[PDB]
Amino acid sequence: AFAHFVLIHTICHGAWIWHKLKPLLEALGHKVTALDLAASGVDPRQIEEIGSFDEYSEPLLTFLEALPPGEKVILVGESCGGLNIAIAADKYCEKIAAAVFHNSVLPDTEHCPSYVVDKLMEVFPDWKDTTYFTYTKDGKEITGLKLGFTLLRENLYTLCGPEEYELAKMLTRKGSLFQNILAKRPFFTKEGYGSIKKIYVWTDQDEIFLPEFQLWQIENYKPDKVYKVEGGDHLLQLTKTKEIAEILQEVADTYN
Amino acid sequence: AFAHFVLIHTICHGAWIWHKLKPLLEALGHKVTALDLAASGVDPRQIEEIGSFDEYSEPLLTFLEALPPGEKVILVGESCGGLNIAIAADKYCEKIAAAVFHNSVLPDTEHCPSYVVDKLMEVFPDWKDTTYFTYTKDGKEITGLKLGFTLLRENLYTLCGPEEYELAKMLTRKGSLFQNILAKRPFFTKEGYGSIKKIYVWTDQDEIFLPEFQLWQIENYKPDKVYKVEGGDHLLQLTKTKEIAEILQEVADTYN
Repeated sequence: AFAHFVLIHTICHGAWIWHKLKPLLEALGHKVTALDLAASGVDPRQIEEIGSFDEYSEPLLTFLEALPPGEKVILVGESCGGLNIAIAADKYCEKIAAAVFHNSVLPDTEHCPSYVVDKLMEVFPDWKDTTYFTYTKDGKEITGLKLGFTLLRENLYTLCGPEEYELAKMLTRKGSLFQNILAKRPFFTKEGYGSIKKIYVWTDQDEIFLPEFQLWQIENYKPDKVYKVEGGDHLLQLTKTKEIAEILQEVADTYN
Repeated sequence: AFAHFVLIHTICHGAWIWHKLKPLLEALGHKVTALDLAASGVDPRQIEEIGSFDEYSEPLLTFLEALPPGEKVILVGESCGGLNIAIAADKYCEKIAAAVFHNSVLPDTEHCPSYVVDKLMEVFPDWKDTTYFTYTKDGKEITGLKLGFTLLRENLYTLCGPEEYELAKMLTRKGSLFQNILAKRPFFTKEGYGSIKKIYVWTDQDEIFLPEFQLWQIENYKPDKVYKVEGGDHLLQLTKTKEIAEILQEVADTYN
């Protein structure tokens, strides 16, 4: 079967991280949308203009809003992308056929929206050469960050080719986790985000979203289907594109 | 010998078009800078804010200005990049060891700054699915354009892989030739832009900067050294990276 995949990137990144997966998925007959979230990729906004994960999630929300009644899509988020998914699912669940998590965070409904973000910081406390800053928005102080080049090379693009790593050093922009804001945000609902089929995809070779964390996430919130890719790194859509596409196909054939 | 290469991209593009060449050049021991010109790549400005090719060229100019006395670089421009080179050469020639033109426009000093741009439009009049618009800046009406996806696929990324073409559809932004502005701009000087060693690199397989035009350019303004790559397409830094790097090395060994 054919499906409409909406590929959601993580912070400090853009749609470009899907430059390989997108064409391959279409080569399978699928409709693929790769969105740029606020102040990400070639989006004209700057991070200082964003005041929350919800605002940051704007593009995805508007994309969904524009879908004609009856059309369902499959959201695919990577790393911090799972949060964008939960935010949208609580506003457009009828439109989501399923949601795939690609080495991503898996929020739940029993805890605050920052729960898994906080846990990640516990397992991966040292972001190496990453630098931070602070700006103010809507009376809240936000911690902005720009991913360190060494961190990218060693923990994110570990097994990626130099030509791919190069793109990261030329395209990654200032971003934010909006962690303190998430802490005060309303819990994701069980009726919306809770009702959607969730497929968790990961590799125990991820140098940042370490096994302890990802395994911790599966036990905390039991996914509907778990797929464990063998090998690769954090960026499986680059190091294991073919495999990922194989799974997405299986998902398209299972959920609609 | 080792050199500091400053890779200049063409309009509607960004530094990302050098994501392959850059790392390879360093693998050779060279210092490589890949700049994002105004409203290009992840530059925060929008084209409507730019009013001329000179403003558009800002980043390059500032990069040169920041070089400490005695440091020389080799400018490498592609396609419309040659214009950015002439603009800088008339302001920092002492700092330029040489300038390589990569399937680029070759401005001269006997004609107006738009001369070769106008000639290109004669040889390549149909930009297919490219769309245009107009905005006003400093009392001048400027014709903006966004490169058509078919044009990119068929004439620019002809032999490039789908994964590379994908990047273009996700990264190319609104741009402009500033052609009408160039027409009224002062002629490039013979003392500055004229004095610099110019190396012209091209392939007769370029589907947009056709042979008739490129050959026309070499006869019009005799380059110091001509290199004809066999095969590939317009984007030789993607289709013939290794070769290009071989030439750049030879250039670094010849000019300083």
